[PDB]
Amino acid sequence: MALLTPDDLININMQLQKADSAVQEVTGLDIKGICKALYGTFSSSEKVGIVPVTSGNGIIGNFSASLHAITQYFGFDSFVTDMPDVSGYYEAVQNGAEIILMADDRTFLAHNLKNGKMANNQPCTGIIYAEIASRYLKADSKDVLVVGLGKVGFPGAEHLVQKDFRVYGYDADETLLERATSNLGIIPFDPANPKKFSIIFEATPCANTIPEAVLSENCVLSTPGIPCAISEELRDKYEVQLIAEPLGIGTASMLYSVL
Ligand SMILES: NC(=O)c1ccc[n+]([C@@H]2O[C@H](COP(=O)([O-])OP(=O)(O)OC[C@H]3O[C@@H](n4cnc5c(N)ncnc54)[C@H](O)[C@@H]3O)[C@@H](O)[C@H]2O)c1
Ligand SMILES: NCCCC[C@H](N)C(=O)NCCCC[C@H](N)C(=O)O
Ligand SMILES: [Mg+2]
Ligand code: NA
Repeated sequence: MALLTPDDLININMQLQKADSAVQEVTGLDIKGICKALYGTFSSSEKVGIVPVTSGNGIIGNFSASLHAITQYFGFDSFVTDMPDVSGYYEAVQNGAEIILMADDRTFLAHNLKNGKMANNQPCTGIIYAEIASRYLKADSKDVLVVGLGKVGFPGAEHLVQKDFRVYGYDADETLLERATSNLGIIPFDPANPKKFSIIFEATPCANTIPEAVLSENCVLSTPGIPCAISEELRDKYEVQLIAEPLGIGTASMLYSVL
């Protein structure tokens, strides 16, 4: 239901440069490094076919151009097919793609035809954004607050629990908070009894989901969420270190995961 617009993807190369610097500042690693920690993998110029898809709301302005940019940035031999849909898929396989990258309104996937691995953008994004959050060099705690427990949030929290962090979760939807607590063992967080975190992961499609009362100074807020989870004011007031970028960090996570 929450979908990228062309405006979100303006100057994707700067957005990506900027997010990569923030990731380096927070964790000591660039995005490649994070991906190598998660998956053990690295790029070797694998050939990536990017197929536009016209189903649902259709082709999104700047979407495949941005994927072309992203993939090039990380050292893949990528290209965008002239035809969309099934015809484009055929064009890609025939033009030697080893990994297919394509999306409809519900699923963005990467499929590596050589080894059979396939990634879904939603867990891949939650996993990398959570990993990045957790690796905050100067956090001084293994307490992590996770706001948003849907298709992106839940796998991030799960990753974090598997990584032996002490995870506190909140979702405005009590059903999703309940499922996360009874399937993962996270501690349910209460906005009425807040404590401060130096590590925060947000995966929501809503503004101002991070209360002032949970922010410590210099804390990290890692969020795939659109629009921004915290106001500029609160972000300046606590010099929060923001990692937020619309497509490329999740895309890298999908790609490095199928290698
Ligand atoms: N930057 C990227 O690369 C990237 C990749 C994937 C998704 N996204 C974005 O991530 C966001 C989340 O995606 P999703 O698929 O998990 O959505 P989802 O609907 O599956 O989950 C969103 C969750 O946030 C909860 N929520 C809404 N307002 C809240 C509030 N104030 N407090 C706590 N919880 C609240 C909802 O109850 C819901 O459970 C969307 O904005 C989507 O566009 C970004
Ligand atoms: N950046 C958020 C995560 C990636 C998926 C994103 N939610 C999204 O907008 N998905 C829809 C993508 C549709 C792509 C369209 N069929 C196209 O090929 O241009
Ligand atoms: Mg991203
Ligand atoms: Na948000």
